[PDB]
Amino acid sequence: GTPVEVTALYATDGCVITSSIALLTNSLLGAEPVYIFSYDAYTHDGRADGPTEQDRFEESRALYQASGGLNGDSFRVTFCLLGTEVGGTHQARGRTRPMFVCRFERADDVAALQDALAHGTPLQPDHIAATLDAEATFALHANMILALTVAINNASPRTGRDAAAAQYDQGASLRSLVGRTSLGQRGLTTLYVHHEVRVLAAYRRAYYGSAQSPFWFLSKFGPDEKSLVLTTRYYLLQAQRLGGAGATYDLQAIKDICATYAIPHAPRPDTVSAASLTSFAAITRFCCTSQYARGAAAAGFPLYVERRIAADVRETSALEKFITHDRSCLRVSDREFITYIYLAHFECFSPPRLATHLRAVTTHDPNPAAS
Amino acid sequence: ANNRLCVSLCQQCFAAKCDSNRLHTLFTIDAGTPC
Amino acid sequence: AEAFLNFTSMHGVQPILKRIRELSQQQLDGAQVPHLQWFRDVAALESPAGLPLREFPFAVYLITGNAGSGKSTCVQTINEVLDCVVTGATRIAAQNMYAKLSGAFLSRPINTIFHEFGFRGNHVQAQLGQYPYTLTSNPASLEDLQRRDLTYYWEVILDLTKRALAASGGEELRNEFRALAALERTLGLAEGALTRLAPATHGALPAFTRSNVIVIDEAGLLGRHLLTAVVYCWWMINALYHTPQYAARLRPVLVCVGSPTQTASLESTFEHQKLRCSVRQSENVLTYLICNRTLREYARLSYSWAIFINNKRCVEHEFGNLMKVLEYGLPITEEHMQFVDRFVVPENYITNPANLPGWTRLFSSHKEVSAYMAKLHAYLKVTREGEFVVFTLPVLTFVSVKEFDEYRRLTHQPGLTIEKWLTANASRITNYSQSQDQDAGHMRCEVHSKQQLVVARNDVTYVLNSQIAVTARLRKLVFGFSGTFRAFEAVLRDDSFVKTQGETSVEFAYRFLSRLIFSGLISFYNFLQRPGLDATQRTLAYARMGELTA
Amino acid sequence: LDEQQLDVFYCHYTPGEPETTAAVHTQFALLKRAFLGRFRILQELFGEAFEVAPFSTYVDNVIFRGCEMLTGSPRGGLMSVALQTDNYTLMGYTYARVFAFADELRRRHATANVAELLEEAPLPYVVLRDQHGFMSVVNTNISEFVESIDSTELAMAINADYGISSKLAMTITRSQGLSLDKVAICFTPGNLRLNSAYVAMSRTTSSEFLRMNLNPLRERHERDDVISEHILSALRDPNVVIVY
DNA sequence: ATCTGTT
Ligand SMILES: Cc1nc(N(C)C(=O)Cc2ccc(-c3ccccn3)cc2)sc1S(N)(=O)=O
Repeated sequence: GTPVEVTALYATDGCVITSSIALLTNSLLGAEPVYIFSYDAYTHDGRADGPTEQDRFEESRALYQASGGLNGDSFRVTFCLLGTEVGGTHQARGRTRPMFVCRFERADDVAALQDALAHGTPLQPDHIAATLDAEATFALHANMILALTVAINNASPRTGRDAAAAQYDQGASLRSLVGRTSLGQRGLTTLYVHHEVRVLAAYRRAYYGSAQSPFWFLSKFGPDEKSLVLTTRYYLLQAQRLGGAGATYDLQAIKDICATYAIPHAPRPDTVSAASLTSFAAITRFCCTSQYARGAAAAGFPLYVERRIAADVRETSALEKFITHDRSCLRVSDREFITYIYLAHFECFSPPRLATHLRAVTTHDPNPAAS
Repeated sequence: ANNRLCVSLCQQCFAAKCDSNRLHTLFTIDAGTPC
Repeated sequence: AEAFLNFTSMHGVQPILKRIRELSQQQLDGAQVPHLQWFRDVAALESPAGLPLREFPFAVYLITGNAGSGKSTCVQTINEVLDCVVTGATRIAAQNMYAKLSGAFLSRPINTIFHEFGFRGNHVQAQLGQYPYTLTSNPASLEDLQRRDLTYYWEVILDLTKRALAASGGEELRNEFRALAALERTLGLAEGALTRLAPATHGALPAFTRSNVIVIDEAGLLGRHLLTAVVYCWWMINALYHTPQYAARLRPVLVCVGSPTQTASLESTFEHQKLRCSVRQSENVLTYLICNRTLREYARLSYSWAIFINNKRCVEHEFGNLMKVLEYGLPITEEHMQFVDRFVVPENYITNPANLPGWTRLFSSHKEVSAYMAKLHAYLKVTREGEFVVFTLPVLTFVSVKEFDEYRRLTHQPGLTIEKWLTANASRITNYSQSQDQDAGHMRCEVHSKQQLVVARNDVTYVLNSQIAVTARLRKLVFGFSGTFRAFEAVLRDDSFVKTQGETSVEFAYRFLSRLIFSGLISFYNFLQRPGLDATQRTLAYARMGELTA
Repeated sequence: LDEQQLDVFYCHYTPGEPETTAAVHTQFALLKRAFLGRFRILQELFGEAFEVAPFSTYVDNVIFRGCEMLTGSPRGGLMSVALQTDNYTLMGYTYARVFAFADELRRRHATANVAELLEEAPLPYVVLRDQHGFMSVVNTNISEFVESIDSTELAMAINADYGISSKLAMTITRSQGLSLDKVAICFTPGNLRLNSAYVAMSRTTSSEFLRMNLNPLRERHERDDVISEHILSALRDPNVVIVY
C-alpha cells in the first residue's frame, strides 16, 4: 500500500541528550539502546471527503489488527522527546518536539521493528545507524548550527585589519563565515569535537524537561493501567495532531473524562511492582503488552472525548444563559439580591444533580453504534 | 450550641465613658450538666 | 469522590482563556511605540521638574475573589495552555505557587516581582516622596497620573535608568539580537527564524524579553505607584536589546489576582530631629483599578472582570451567614449579636499561660506579645512537667565610629548618646519584623579602641524541643540521623530525596548516603541486648548474617 | 557477641574511597542491597518491636550534654538551603567550627574588621531537625545598615543574630498572610474597627476553636463601605463573568 | 496599633 507513519516517544537510561548527539555525529562511543514508551499510527488521508464517525472508527480499528503489529510493508518512524517547539502559533502550545526520522523497508528491519513494537525489546544502535534518513534528519538541526556558530564567533569582529590583503569588508566577515560553514553532519561533528560543553548546554535548553525518571511518569499519568496507557498516548501525541475541541484542556480534566470510559476488564497473570522503577525495561514491557493498546479499545477513546465534552457544554450554556437573564433585570434590596444569587446557583449545581448527570453519560462499549 | 443550653452574664452601665443605653457581655458558661 | 468537585470549575474557565488570548495579540500603531531617546533624555536630568508628558500603553485583566474560593486552578490552566511569566509579591507566595505548579505537571523556578525589574540592595533605604506635585487637568488624563507616579518614586527610577544605560557597554549597542537579524537579512530567510533562538544560546537574558503576559499573584499588598514602574521597566528593556516582540508592536498584559477586602498596604516614614517613626495606610493596585474613573474608562474594566464565589471548607450554617454579612456590608440585626455571644470569656482567662495549651494568641501591639512571652518563659521553669528546658544565647551589633561622627556632623546636634540613638532605631536596623517580640534582657554596650568600634551585646532566651520557623534564606549542612528503622527504609527506598536537590550534586548525594549507610551498621547487637530477647534465634541470626555476608 | 560480633563483614570488607560515577553507582547499589537484606532478616527475626527501635547514625562521633552538642568536626554532608514554609524542631546549639561559613563570610563581606573581631570572639551555631529526621546545622544571620541623608549614603552598623521565630503569639496584621488551627483573640476598646475583626475571625476553618474577650458587634466600631458598594454594583452587570 | 522588597 502506502508507507505507514509512526510517531514514537523514546527514552533511555542515562543522559538522553548526550546519547542522541553521539548517535547523530556518528561518534560511536556513547550510544545506548533506546526504549519506545508510546506511539500512534495513522495513514495519509488522500481524500477530502470527511468520513462519518462510524467510518474512521473502522478504518482505525483495521490498523491494530490483533497483536499490536501494524498492518503494512514499509514504515516511516519519527523518534521524538519532550519539549516545546518555537516559532509556531496555534490555539495552544506544543508538548513534544521531533528528534530524528528513520525508514524501514527491508525484511530484517521490518521484523526488528515489529518485535520492538509488540513485546518491548530495546533497539540496538546498529539498526538506527544503518536506517537513518540523512536528508530529512538534518533539515531540523539547520538553524541551530548557524546560531551556535555566530554566537561562538561573536568575539569582536573588527573586520578592519586593512594591511595589504587583510582589509575585508565590514559585512564580508559574516558572509564568508556563513559561506564556508556546512549545515550538515560535518559542521555539527566539528562543533561537538571542539566545543562540547557549550554545545551540550545550548541543546539542554531547547528541549527543557526531557530527562525524567520512571517514577515521575508513574506518579503523573498513573497509577492505573488503563489511565497510564490511554491518557499518556492521548495527551502527549494525538491531542495536537487531531486538534479538536479537547486540545485546550489540561491533564486533570483528561483524567476525569477517562474515569467515565468504563469498559470490560480481564485480569493479567501479574502486575508491576516497586524496586524495579530504576530502569525503563519493566515499565516498557508492562505497557507494550497491555490489552488497552490494541483492538477496538484503543480505536475509540478520542470519539468519546469529543462526545462527552459536547454533552456537558450543551446543558451548561443554557443554564448560564437563564441565570444571567434573570440576574440582569431584578429590582430588590441587597439582602434579597444576595439570597437570590446563592439560592439559584445552589439549585442549579447541587451535588446530587451532578452525580445524576455523571451517571447519565457513562458508556460500556467502544463502538459508537452500540454505545 | 447543638441541643445544649447557654447562660450568659450581661451588664448595663450609666457612666459617660462606658456607654449607657447599651448592653455588654462579660462571660459565658455551660449549664448542661443536669440534663 | 474527586470527579464532581471539579465539574463546574473546569467548564467556566474557557471564556477567560479566550479573552486573554484575544487581548495579548493586538497590534499598536507606528506612532505610539516609545523610542529609545526618551530614556536617554530622562537619564540626563537632575530634578523631576523637567519631565514632559508621555504615554506608555498597557492592558489589564482582573481576577478577584474570596480567600479559600479556588482561584489557583485558573493560574494552573493558564500556565499549562498559554505562554506567560509567573511571579509573586513576597517569598511565601512565590514558594506556595511553585509548590502547586510543580506538583501539577511541570514548571520552572519562580521569583518575586522585585527581582524581575532589577531591585538591588541599596534601594531598600530610600526616601519616597519629597517634591511637591499638583494635578492640573480637569479629570486628569493618563499622562498626568503617570507623571505623578514617576515623580513619587524618583530615586529608584533614576538609579535604575542610569545603571541600565551605563552597564550596556556605554554607547556600544548590544549584539545579542542584532547580529542574527543581520545574518538572516543577508541570507534571505523567513522573518524571525534566527532571532527567536537567541535565548537558547545565551543563558543570562532577563525574562522580560521572552513574553508579554505577566501574572501577579497577591497584588493587594502592593502600593499603587508600582503599577507604573513595572510598565515603564518593560518598555525600557525591550528598547535596549531590540527584541523580536518590540518589532511587532505588542504591549504588556498584566493579569492581577487577589482579594480586595481582607488585605491592605502600609507606608512608613522617619522624621529626624525628634527621631520618630510614622506609619499610615495607602492605596493598593486593585483599589486603584476599581475606583478610579479614568483608568476604568481606559482599560474597559467591564469586559475584563471575573469573580469567584463559593467557599470550600465551611460546613456550618450560621458561621457562613455571618461571613457573608460581614463581607458584603449588609445591615446588622440582633440574631447575629445573639449568635456571637458563645465565644466570650474573661481576659484573665486568656492571658494565663496555664490555660488553653497549644493555642495561638493574637494581640494588637508589640508590647503585649513581649509581656506574655516573658510570663510564659517564667512559668515554664518552676512549674515544670519535664521535656522542657529553657536556655539563653548571645547576640551582638557593631557600629561605625567614623560614620557616626560624619552623621552627627551632617545632622548637627553635637550632643548625642549611643544608647538613645540605638533605642530610637530599634525597628530599622534589623532584618525581620519579629525582632520586637523576643524575650531579651538588659542592654549593654562597650567601646573597643584600636579597631575604633563600639559593640553592643545582649542575651535572648529560648526553649528546648519546640517548633520554630526560619525567617530568612540561610545555608544549612546535613550531617546525620534518619529516624526509626521503618522511616529510614522508606526514605532510602524512593529517590525523591535525590531529585529535590539540584542536578549538580547527584554523585555527592549518593556518596553521602553511602557513607551514612556504611556508618549505619553495628549497634544491631545493642538492639539484640533487649531483655528477655531469645536464646537460639541469636545463633540463627548469626548464621544467617554470616551466610549473607559471604 | 560471636566471632562475627562486630559484623565481621567489616573486618573482611573494606569499602575504600570512591571513584568515577560508575564505581560510585555500583558501590551505592551494592550497599543498598546489603542494607535491605540485613534489615529484612532482622525484621523477619523480630518484627514490630524492631520496627520502632531507636536509631541514630552520624558521619562522625557526637555527644550530647544537657543542651550542648560536642563533636569532632563537620566533614562531609551535602549543603542545602532552608525554606520559609517548612517546619523544624529546635535541637540545640554547638561550638563546632565550619570552614565553608567562615570563608563565605570573608568572601561576600569586604569588611575585614568585623570578620576579625568575630574570629577573636566566636558565636555558636544552631542544630535543628526537620520533619523526616535529618540533623542540620544552620548559619548565622548578619545584616548591614547604611543610612541615606539628603543625597549622601553612609554605612553605619552591622547586626548579628540567629533569625528564628516562634508561632505561639503574634499581632493581627502579621496574621493576614497565614493560616492557623486554634486562635484566641484579644481586642482593645477605643480603637476597634470592623475590618480587624473580620480579618481575625476568618483564620480558622471552623468555629469550634475560637475565643475572644469581648463582643465586637455590641460595642462601638468604625465602618467604611466603599469597596463593597462597587463589588455589589458589579454583580448586576451582564458583562462580568461569575464562577461558582 | 501596624509589614516587606535585597542571593
Ligand atoms: C442549602 C444551602 N447550602 C449553601 N452553601 C453550601 C453555601 O452557601 C456555601 C458558602 C458559600 C459562600 C460562602 C462565603 C464565605 C465568605 C464570604 C463570602 N461567601 C460561605 C459558604 S447555600 C444554601 S441555600 N439556603 O441558599 O439554598
